[PDB]
Amino acid sequence: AADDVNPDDNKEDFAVLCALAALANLQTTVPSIDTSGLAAYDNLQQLNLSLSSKEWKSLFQPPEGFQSDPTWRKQWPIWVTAAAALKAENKEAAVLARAGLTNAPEELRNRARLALIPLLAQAEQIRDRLSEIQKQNEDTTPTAIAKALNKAVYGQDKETGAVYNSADCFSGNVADSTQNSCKAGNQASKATTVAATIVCVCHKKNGGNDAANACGRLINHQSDAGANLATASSDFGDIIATCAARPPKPLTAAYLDSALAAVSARIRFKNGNGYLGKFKATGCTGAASEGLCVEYTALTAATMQNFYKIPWVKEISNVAEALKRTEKDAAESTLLSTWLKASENQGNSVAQKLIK
Ligand SMILES: *[C@@H]1O[C@H](CO)[C@@H](O[C@@H]2O[C@H](CO)[C@@H](O[C@@H]3O[C@H](CO[C@H]4O[C@H](CO)[C@@H](O)[C@H](O)[C@@H]4O)[C@@H](O)[C@H](O[C@H]4O[C@H](CO)[C@@H](O)[C@H](O)[C@@H]4O[C@H]4O[C@H](CO)[C@@H](O)[C@H](O)[C@@H]4O)[C@@H]3O)[C@H](O)[C@H]2NC(C)=O)[C@H](O)[C@H]1NC(C)=O
Ligand SMILES: *[C@H]1O[C@H](CO)[C@@H](O)[C@H](O)[C@H]1O
Repeated sequence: AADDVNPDDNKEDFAVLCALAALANLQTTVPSIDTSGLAAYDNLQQLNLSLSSKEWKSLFQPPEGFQSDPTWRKQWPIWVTAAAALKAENKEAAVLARAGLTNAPEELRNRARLALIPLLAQAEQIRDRLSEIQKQNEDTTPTAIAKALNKAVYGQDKETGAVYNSADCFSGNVADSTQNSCKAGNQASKATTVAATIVCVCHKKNGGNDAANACGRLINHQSDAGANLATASSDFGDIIATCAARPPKPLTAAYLDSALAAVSARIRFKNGNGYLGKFKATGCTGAASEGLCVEYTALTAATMQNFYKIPWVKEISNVAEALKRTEKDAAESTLLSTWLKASENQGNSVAQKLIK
C-alpha cells in the first residue's frame, strides 16, 4: 500500500500550503512612500509667493487670459494651496524668518525671489516625480493587501475575520463529488483558494478507506469532512490547527514569489493533468487508493501560465507585483524627499548671500 495515500504522504506539500495559509488575516506594514518632500516643496512655494508682488498675490481656475496657459493650469492648484496655507496666523512671518527675510528691504525681497527661479525649476521635476510615485502606489496598503490575501486563502474579500466557509473556499460551494470539488483551472473550476487546496490535499473522508493524517500525524482528525466534503469545515479546523507559519514582516514580493515558485515546483504532471498532493488513480476523491490531491485539469508544462490564472494564485501574484513596485518606489521616494528638504534649506539661504 506504499502507492496508496498513507499518513505523512502529503506532509511536505502541507508545509508549503501552511506557509500560504498564514497569509490570511495578515497585519503587515508596507513600504512607505516618504512624502515629506512634498511639504518641503510647499514651503518653497509659500516663500516664493510671500516674496511676490501685490499684483501677483491678488490673483489668489486661473484668471481670464491664462485659463488655457499650460503652466498656469499646472501650477494653479499648487499656488492656491500655498496661498491658503499662508493665510494662517503667523505662517508668513515664520516662512520669512526661516529664510532670513524678516523685515527685508524691497530690493532684497525681489532679488531673493528671482534667485529661487532655478532652484524651483530644479525641484519641480523632483516633486512631480514624488507626487507621481504617491499616486501610483496609493492602493498598495495593508488593508488592500489583507483583503486580497484573504480572497486567496479563504475566498472572502475582507480585511479581517476571514474563516473557513465552503461556500467561499470552493467556487460556488462544494461540487456533487469530492473528485469534482478538487479540480482547478478548468471550466468547472472549484478548488480556487488555498483553503480548498488544503481540504483537498489533507481531508479525512467519512465512510472508511480514507487517508487521514496524510498531511501530518499530529493532526487530530476529531471528525471527518463527511461524504463529498459535505462537512469539510470541522475537519479543516483540525488540519489548520497544526499550522503556525508566519511570513516575514514586512511582507515582501520576494517572499510571495518564492512561495508561489515552491508550489509550482511541486506540481506533477500525469495523464494530461497536473496534481498537487499524492495521486494514484481515478481522481482526487479523498480515498487512499485513488488520491488526496487537487487535479489541475488539462494543466501541462506548456500551459503552466493557466496555473497563475487560478484565483488564489492570481491574488497572491497581484499582491507581489504591487509590493514589487512599491518596494522600489519607496526607496526612490526616500532620496527624492531628502533632496527636496535640501532644496528648502538652500532657498532659506539665498538671502544671506544676496545681503553679503
Ligand atoms: C514664483 O512666484 C512668481 C510670482 O512672483 C511666479 O511667476 C509667474 O510665473 C508665471 C508662470 O511661469 C508667469 O506666467 C507668464 O506670464 C507671461 C505674461 O506675464 C505678464 O502677466 C503676468 C500675470 O499678470 C505677470 O505676472 C507678469 O509680470 C506680466 O505682466 C506670459 O507671457 C507667459 O507665457 C509664456 O509661457 C507660457 C508657459 O506655458 C506659454 O504658454 C506662453 O505662450 C508664453 O510662452 C509662449 O510664448 C512665448 C512668447 O511670449 C515663447 O517664448 C514660448 O516659447 C511659448 O511659445 C507666462 O504665462 C508669470 O509671468 C510670473 N510672474 C512674475 C511676476 O514673475 C512663479 O511662477 C513662481 N514660481 C513657481 C515655481 O511657482
Ligand atoms: C484501496 O485499494 C488499494 C489497492 O488498490 C489498497 O491498498 C487500499 O487498502 C484500498 O483502500
